[PDB]
Amino acid sequence: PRGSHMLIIIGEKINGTIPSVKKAIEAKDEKLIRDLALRQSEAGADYIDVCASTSPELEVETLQWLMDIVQEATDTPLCIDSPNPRAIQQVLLYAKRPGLINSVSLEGDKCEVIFPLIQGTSWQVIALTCDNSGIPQDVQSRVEIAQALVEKAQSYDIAQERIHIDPLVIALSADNGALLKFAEATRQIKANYPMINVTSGLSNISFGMPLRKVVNQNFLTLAMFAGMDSAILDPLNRDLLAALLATEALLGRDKHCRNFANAYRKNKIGPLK
Amino acid sequence: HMLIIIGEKINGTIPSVKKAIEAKDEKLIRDLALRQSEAGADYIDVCASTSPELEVETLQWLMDIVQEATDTPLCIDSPNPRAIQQVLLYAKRPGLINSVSLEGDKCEVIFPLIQGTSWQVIALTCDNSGIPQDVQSRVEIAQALVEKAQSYDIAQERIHIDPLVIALSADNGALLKFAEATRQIKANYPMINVTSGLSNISFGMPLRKVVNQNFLTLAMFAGMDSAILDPLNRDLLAALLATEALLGRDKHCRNFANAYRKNKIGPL
Repeated sequence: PRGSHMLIIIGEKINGTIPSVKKAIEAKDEKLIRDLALRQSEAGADYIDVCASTSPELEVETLQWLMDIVQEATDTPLCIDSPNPRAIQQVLLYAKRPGLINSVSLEGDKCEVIFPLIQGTSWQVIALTCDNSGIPQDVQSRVEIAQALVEKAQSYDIAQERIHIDPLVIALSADNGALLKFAEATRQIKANYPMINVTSGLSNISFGMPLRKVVNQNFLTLAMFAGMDSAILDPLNRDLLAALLATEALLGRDKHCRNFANAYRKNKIGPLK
Repeated sequence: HMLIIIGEKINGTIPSVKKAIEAKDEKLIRDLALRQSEAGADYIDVCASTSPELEVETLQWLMDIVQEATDTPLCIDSPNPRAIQQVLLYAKRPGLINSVSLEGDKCEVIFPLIQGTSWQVIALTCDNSGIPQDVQSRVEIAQALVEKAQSYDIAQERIHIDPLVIALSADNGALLKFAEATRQIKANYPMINVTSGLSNISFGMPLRKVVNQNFLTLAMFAGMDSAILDPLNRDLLAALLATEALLGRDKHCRNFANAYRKNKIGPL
């Protein structure tokens, strides 16, 4: 298919919601963070997500700390993850090179703050298909919100190719059509905007189910075949990485299956040696 | 509809099974039969894979032992239409035949036997020249099979067309071509079944089990209706059941939650 490319990976591990990362933040233990940055970059991450998950008054200093330790360790660009657009505004200048912003939506002033910040730069943006009413109730509302986001971005000269639209997959336990609806939203959005990226996290699909890792991995395989361009995930999860690379090969994107053969040769997938 | 599972383990190419048939170890065969049905098989494949002169007696033995253990119907697997003729009457109930194609006299022998019965048939998209070289030739051979079948009043519902997936390591469009053939076949014949084995996709690759499992997920999304597989592989069965839920076929994710409670999937 026109415009096929390897899945863009956003490495999720440097997030203060994870207890081990929360403690390293408290200590200014540069070592655990450096290491997460290195190992994710070595596993093929394209971006390193940084999320403070602290009290609001320590968020700006914590992001700045996480940013500095990541960038001392690796040139793989940052994904600045904050729910507070002001925090993103106050840390963007600490990045050595343009990356990804996680995220805007039509809620509040998210677009009004972040779009002028990245206008005229090569920063990219995740855009969630939700607004002041919360999570939309059907496919068509997601597609319409997508259109609204793209049009507001364009008013700041931000091209479709810089936007990763997240159409907000539902828990399969709450709606058995969750993936089917994800694929249909994806189809409509990419038809309207051929140069845009569609993105997702992998874990919301499996809430309320057992063996969540298994459900997440099959979601990833199917979402990829449905047209997903990027995802936020854990590239150090060796079974997930094996699924990801197997699917790439199966979708015809890994010439002679070399990438898969290698990751097997170098022991990055398969039984741990 | 839920993926139809043809349980592949009772096959004399597997050294423990070849041993069992030489020893007449009934217990091993009955165990494979029963556990495969418990794991959700809709059919139990039996394949002698002996010399041609012992094939008919070996199938008859396998069929007798399997049917002592389970009421799940048989899939009689032979490349010799005469062996299938000579054992069909040993089945207590109609099952599946694996397989016919346009080669030789496969259809001319097997279709009169199953005319007027409820036996189903696997039909491979190949002919006397061997494996087709493209998607269109597979699609045309499927149409030729359906027409031949219809001349014997065999409805589309009874047919499982196998469009013969090639190795991904030989052709990096293998899955994409399988999906396109499946799509066109199902478009032309919405009531037909599409079927495949899983192993051929992964020949020549490392971690074949991972490749095979991702193939199954993708193939299901493309419209595959049945597959010949090992339902005793707990990773593959978890993948299979997760994909059924993901494709909206498992009301309230019940079968998946059950299989995890009844410990058919997940950590032993």
